[PDB]
Amino acid sequence: DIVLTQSPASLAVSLRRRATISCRASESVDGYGHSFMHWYQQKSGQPPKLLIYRASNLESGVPARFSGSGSRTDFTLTIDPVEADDAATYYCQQSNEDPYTFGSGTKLEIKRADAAPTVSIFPPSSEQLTSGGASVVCFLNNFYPKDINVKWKIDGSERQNGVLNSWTDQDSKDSTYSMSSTLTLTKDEYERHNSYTCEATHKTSTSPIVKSFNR
Amino acid sequence: DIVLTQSPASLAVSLRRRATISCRASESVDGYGHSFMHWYQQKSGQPPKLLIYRASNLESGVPARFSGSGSRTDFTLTIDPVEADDAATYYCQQSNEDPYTFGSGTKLEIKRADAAPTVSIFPPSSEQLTSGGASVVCFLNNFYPKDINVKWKIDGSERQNGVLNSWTDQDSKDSTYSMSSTLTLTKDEYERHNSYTCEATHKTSTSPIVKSFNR
Amino acid sequence: EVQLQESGPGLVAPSQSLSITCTVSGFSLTNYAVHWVRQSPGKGLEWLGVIWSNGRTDYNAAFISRLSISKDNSKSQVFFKMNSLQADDTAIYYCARKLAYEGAMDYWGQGTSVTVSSAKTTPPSVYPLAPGSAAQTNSMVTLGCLVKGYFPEPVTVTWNSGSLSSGVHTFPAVLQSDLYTLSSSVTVPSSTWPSETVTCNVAHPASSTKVDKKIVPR
Amino acid sequence: EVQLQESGPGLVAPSQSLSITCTVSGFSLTNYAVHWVRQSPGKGLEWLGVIWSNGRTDYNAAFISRLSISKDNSKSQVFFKMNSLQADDTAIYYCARKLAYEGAMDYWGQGTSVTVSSAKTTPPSVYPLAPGSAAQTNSMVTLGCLVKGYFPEPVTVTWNSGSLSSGVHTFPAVLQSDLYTLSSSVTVPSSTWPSETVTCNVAHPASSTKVDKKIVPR
Amino acid sequence: ISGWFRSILSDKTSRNLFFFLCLNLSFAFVELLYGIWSNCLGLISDSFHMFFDSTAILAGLAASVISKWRDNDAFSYGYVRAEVLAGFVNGLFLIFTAFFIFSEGVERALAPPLLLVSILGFVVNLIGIFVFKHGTTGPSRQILQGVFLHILADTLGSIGVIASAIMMQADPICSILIAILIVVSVIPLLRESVGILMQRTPPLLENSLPQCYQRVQQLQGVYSLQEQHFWTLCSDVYVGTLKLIVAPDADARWILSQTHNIFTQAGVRQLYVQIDFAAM
Amino acid sequence: ISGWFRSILSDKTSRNLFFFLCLNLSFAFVELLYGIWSNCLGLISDSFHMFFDSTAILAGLAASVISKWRDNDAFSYGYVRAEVLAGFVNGLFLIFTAFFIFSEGVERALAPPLLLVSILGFVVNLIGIFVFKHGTTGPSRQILQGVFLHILADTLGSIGVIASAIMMQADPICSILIAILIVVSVIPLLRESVGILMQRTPPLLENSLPQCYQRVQQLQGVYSLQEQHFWTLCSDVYVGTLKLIVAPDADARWILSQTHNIFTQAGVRQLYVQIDFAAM
Ligand SMILES: [Zn+2]
Ligand SMILES: [Zn+2]
Repeated sequence: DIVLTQSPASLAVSLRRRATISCRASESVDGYGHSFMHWYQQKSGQPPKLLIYRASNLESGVPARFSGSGSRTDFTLTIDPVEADDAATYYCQQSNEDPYTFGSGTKLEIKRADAAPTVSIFPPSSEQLTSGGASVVCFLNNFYPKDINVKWKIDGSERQNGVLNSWTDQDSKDSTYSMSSTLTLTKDEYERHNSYTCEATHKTSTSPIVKSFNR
Repeated sequence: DIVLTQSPASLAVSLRRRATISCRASESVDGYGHSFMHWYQQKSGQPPKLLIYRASNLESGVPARFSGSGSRTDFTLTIDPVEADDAATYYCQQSNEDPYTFGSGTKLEIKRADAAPTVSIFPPSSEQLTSGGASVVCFLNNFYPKDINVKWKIDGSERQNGVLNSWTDQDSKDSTYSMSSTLTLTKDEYERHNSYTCEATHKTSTSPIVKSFNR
Repeated sequence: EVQLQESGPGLVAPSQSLSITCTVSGFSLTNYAVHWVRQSPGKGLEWLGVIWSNGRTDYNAAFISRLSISKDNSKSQVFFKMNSLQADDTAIYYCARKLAYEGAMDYWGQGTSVTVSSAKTTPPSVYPLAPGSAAQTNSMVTLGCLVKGYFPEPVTVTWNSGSLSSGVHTFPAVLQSDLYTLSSSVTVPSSTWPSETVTCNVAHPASSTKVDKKIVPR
Repeated sequence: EVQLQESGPGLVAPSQSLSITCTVSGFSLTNYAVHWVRQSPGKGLEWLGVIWSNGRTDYNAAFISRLSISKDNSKSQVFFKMNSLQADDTAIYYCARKLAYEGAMDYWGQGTSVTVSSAKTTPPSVYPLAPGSAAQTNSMVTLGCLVKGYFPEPVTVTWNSGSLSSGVHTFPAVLQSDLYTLSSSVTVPSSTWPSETVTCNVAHPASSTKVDKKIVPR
Repeated sequence: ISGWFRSILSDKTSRNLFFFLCLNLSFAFVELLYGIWSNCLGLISDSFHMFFDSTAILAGLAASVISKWRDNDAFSYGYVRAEVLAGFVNGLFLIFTAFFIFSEGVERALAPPLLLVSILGFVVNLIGIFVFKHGTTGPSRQILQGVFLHILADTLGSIGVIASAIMMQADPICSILIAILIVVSVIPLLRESVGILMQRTPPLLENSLPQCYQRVQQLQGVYSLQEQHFWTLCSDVYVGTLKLIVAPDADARWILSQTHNIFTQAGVRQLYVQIDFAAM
Repeated sequence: ISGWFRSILSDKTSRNLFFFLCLNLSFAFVELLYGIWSNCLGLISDSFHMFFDSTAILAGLAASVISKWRDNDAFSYGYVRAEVLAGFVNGLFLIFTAFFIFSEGVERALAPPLLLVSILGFVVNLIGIFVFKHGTTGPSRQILQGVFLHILADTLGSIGVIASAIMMQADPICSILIAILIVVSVIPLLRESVGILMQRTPPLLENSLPQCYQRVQQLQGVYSLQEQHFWTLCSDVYVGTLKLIVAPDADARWILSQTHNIFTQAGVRQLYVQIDFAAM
C-alpha cells in the first residue's frame, strides 16, 4: 500500500484568492515520466467528481481555474481564482501500485464577511404532544463562521443534558452555515415549564440573540 | 482517397420501427481486426454529432437505441426503435487512410399521419409600400408529407413568374413540415390588383385551402 | 447522460451477505470497466475492486477473501457481493466507471448507505414545525418539519416535490438511543404562506415510507 | 462544458486570404488535436487538416499547397488560414476536437458561413407581417417578420430574445437577384397578442446590424 | 534414440546426406584396409583429411535435422539458426582444409615419396556432385550450399593430386593455387553467414528501411521514431523491433496497424512495435 | 590505415594480444631459420601449427578491436557479437588443433625420426600464461577466455612433446589423452557460445521468466501475454521482446511502465513491449 498524506487537513481561502492543496506519497508514483496521481472533488452529499487525471491533465468539462503540478512524491492542486462553488472536500488518488489508495480528504472553507444567524424557535406540534414526547428546535441559518454556541434556558434555568446540535456543510451559494439545536423532553418536563428561550452567541455580535415562546 | 457510398440516399421510417443505413467503402478499412469507420448525426442547422466510433462502439452519452455493425467494406448503422428526434442526416466517415473522407449524407424521414397545413396569408406592411416594393407571404405550417403545391391567384388570374418557395427541414418535435411561399411585386403591380388569394393543394384533402384578403 | 445506479439493502444484519446491483446507462460494459469504491466516516475512501470487459476482475488485497463481483453485459448490470459483514463495513458504496484508458474514475453514481447492525427497521415519524406566535412577521419566515425516530439511513426531505428548492436546509442526522433524528428548515416569503400551501415530502427507502405532511399554522 | 467557437469573416473576396480563429474552452490544446472540416451543399463534408499537440500538422492532399494551420497554447486559440479562395471554397467551416485516442471527432463548434463572392455587404431590411383583417380569429394566430435584401449569410431571427422559442419557423434563405430573402413565422395564442408585446430580433454579424422590429396590428 | 534414424529418413535431404556419409565411411574403411601396409605415409594424412570431411558432413546433417525441431521455452525462436551455424562452421572447415592441403603440398614437394586411391576418391566425389544439385517457414537454404562447396573443394583437391601425379609421370604451386581458389569461392558464404550472425541489417532490407521510415513518419499522430533494430533469423524471417513516440491523444490502434502493414509489405515477417505516448 | 595501430595501442588487452602475436611471429622466424636445414621433417608441421595459432590470435585481436566500434545503419546493435564469434571460432580452432595434434602423434609413432625448439616454445607459452590472467556496456568477456584456453592447450602440447622426448630418452597415447583433455576443457566455452548464437534464452534469465510472466499477468488490464522472445546480445545485454493484449480501456502507459520496470528488475536491459487493445 502507498499511503497518501494531504496537507493541510483543513484550508480556509478567501474569495478570488489562490488555494493550494498538496498530496505527498510515501513511494514514488512516476512511471517513465508519467505521474499516476489523480484529484477528486466531493461536495456535500454528492459522489466524488474527477478534476485532474495523471496530475497534470484537466478532465473534460471542468473549469480552467483548476491547475495541478507535481512529480515523484510531492504533488499540488491549485485553484485560482477560488469561487464559492469550490467549497468541497478534495481527495488525491494514486493508480501506480495496486491497490488504489485515496488520501485523507482536505476541506476547503471559503472566507467571507461575517453574518448574523437568523434565530428561529418552533414549539412541538400537537401530534408531538399526543405521542408522549416533546422536542423544541432552534434554527440558526446563514451565519459565519461555523464557531457558534447555543444556550437552552428553561423557566429561567440552564439545562445541558438534552441539548442536541447538527451542523450543515458550507453552502455552495453564499458560503454560509446553518446549524439546528434540538432539545428533547417528556410530557411532564414540557408541562412543568412555561418560558422557553433559545440563546445564540456569535462572534458577529457580543449581545446574544434571543427567541422565546410562552406555552 | 477512399470513396464511401451510403444507400439509400433517402430513407423513410415509421415511428418505433427499425432503420438501417449502410455505408460501403471502395477499399477495406480493417486494421488487425479493427474497423476504422465512424458514424455522425447532423440535425437541421447543427454541427454533426458523433454517434458510433470504430463502427461498433457507442460514444458516451448517446441513446442505446443506436447500434452499428460491419467489417471490411460493408457497414451498417441500425436505429431501433426510431423516435421523432432521430430525424436528421447521417454520415459515415473512415479514418483508415489519409485523408479522412465523409460519405454522402443519408436523410432519415419520419413517417406519421397526414396533417392539413395551416394556411395563412400576410399583406405587405406600410414600410414595404413606402420602400417601393410589395411582398406577400403565404405560410403553410405543420403539414405532411413534404409534397405540396401552391397556386397564386391575382384578380382571378394565374401568375408564376414571381413565385418563390422555401422548405424547412422535418421538425424534431412533431415530425412535420413547414413551407413559405413568397410573391414579390412592384408598387403598380400591387395597386392594379385587389383580390389576392393563396391556394394550397395537399394529399390530405382534394379540396384546396384558400386564404384571401381584399386591399 | 451516463448514469450509474445501485440497488442494495440499506440495513444488513451482521455476519450476512450484501448484494448490490449497479445498473449502468449511456455506455456498454463490453468495452468499459466499473470500479467499486466504498466511503466511510472512518478510514476515508477505500477501493474494493474492479471488473473488466469480459469478466476478468481484480480485488483489493484485504477483501480478496470475502468479495465477489459479477457482471451481465446483456442487461448492463454489475453485481457486487460481500460475505461476513461487520460493524466497520458500514460505508457508502459507490460504483464508478473507469476513465478512458486511465487509472482514474470519471463518472460515479449516488451510493447506497449500507448500515450493518442488529437494530430493527423503524419507519420515520414526521412532525411539522410552525411558529409559536403569529407575531413579529417579517418578509422572510422560516418553516420546517422534524423527522424523528427512524432507522437506518437515509431519508430524503423534499419540499413541494422539488418546487421549492431554494432556502432549504437538510441538517445531517444524529444518532440517539439507537435511533436517528433529522431536521429540515425552509424559508418562504410571508406573502406565500399561509396563502399558498407548503408541504415537505419525507421518503424512507428502507421502510418504503412516503408520508407527506401538511404545514398547519398553529 | 467544452466549447469551440470560430471567428472568421463571413464574406471574403475572390483570390484573397481567409483567417479563422477557433477559440477552445473546457480543455487544453497541449494534449488534444483539433481537426478542420468544411461542409458545403456540393461535395458534402470534406476534411481539411488537423494540428497536433505541440505544432505538428497534417494537411489534405488537395489543399496542402494553399493551407496553413497555426496554434497558440497559451491563449487556447487555433489559427486557420487559406490562400487563393474561389467560388467552390464557399462552405461551412468547422473546427472539431479529436476524440480521445480515436480517429473520429467528438465535439464540434457552430461553423461560420464563409461566402466567396465579389458582391458587397448589404444590411438586412426587416418588415413585420400582420394579419390582413382582424376577423376569424382562432385560439392560435400566426405572426412573423420578413427579412429581405441582405448579404451574406447568416441572419439570426429570434423572438422576444428567446422568450418565445415555441412555434417559431425560420425558413431557409433563397437567393434572388444577387440578394437573399428570409422569412420567419411564429404562432402565439390570441390572448397574448396584442395584449402582450411581441418582437422578432434580427442580427446580422456580417453588417453588425441588430435591428429590432415592433409587431403592430394593422 | 532409435527414432532419430527414422526422422532422418523422413526428409530427402537428410537421406542424401546420410547416404553420402555412409559411402564416405565405407571409403574410409577401404582406404585404411589398403593402408595397413607400409605405404601409408600419405595414406594416414589423407585418411585424416577425409575423416575431417566426414565430420563436417555429419555436422551438416545434424544441423539440418535439428533445424526442423519445434521451439520450446529454452529456444523461443526454435533451432532455425542451426543452418547458419552449419554454414559458418563449413566455411571455417573449408578454410582450414585449404591450409592443410597447402601444408600437405609443401610436405610432398619437400619429401619425395597413393596413385589409385585418389582416383577412387575422385569417382566418389564426382558421384557426390552428381547427387547434389540446387540450381519459421522453409528453414533450409545453407546446408546445400555448404555441402556443395565442400564437395567441389574435394573434387578440386583430387584434380590437383591428379595433376601432381601427371607431373611426376610443381605440385606446391598447384596446391596453393587451388587452396586460394577454394578460399575465394567460400568467401561469399562465409561473409553472408557472418552478417547473419552479426545481427546485421538484412542485405535485402537495407534499401527499403529509409522508405519505410519515411512512410511511417508521415502517419498521423507519430512524432518521433527511434531505436530501430532489424536482423535476419534463419534465411528470410526478418525479426524487426521498433519504438514509436506518438501524440498524447493519438490513436494507437491505427498507428500500430499501419506500421505493421508497412513493415509487412517490406518483407518483415515478425515485427514488434512499442508505442510510447509523449508527455505534452 | 595507420590509425588502426594507435587504436590498438589505446586498450591494454589489445596491447597484450599484439605483443603476444609479435613474439609468436618472431618465434616463427627463428624456427624457420633453424629449419632451413634438412631436419625440418616435423619442423614444417609444427611451424604450420603455430602459424594456425598466430592466425587464431590475430582473429581474436581483430574481434576485440572491432567490438569497440560504434553502431551504424548496417549494424543496428553494433559489433558486440564479434566477441561471441571470436569465442566460437577459437573453440572450433582448438578442436581442430586437437585433432591435428592427434594426427601428428600418430605420424610420429608410425614414422621414427626438434628437441630444443619445443623447449623454446614452452618458455614462450609459459611467458604467455604468465602475462594473461583474468581470475552495450563492458563488451569484453570471451576474448580472454578464448586466448587463455588456446595458450593452456599450447602449454599442454609442449608438455606432451616433452613427455615423448623423455620416453625416447607411447607418445600417441599421451597425445590423444591431452587432445581429449583440451576438447573437454573447451566444451563449456563452445556450448556457451553456441547458446548465445542460437538466440537461446539466457541461462541466467531462464529461471526468472516464469516469475516475471506471473507478475505482469497480475497487472490490471492485462488479459493475455503471448510471443515472448529473449536472447543475449554480447555478454549480459538481454534484448527481450514482448507482446501484450490489454483491455479495450486499459491504461497503456501504466501497463508499459510496470512491464518495463518488472523486466528491468530481472536484468533485461533493452526491452520492446507491444501493447495490443483487444476487441471487446
Ligand atoms: Zn572433403
Ligand atoms: Zn597454439
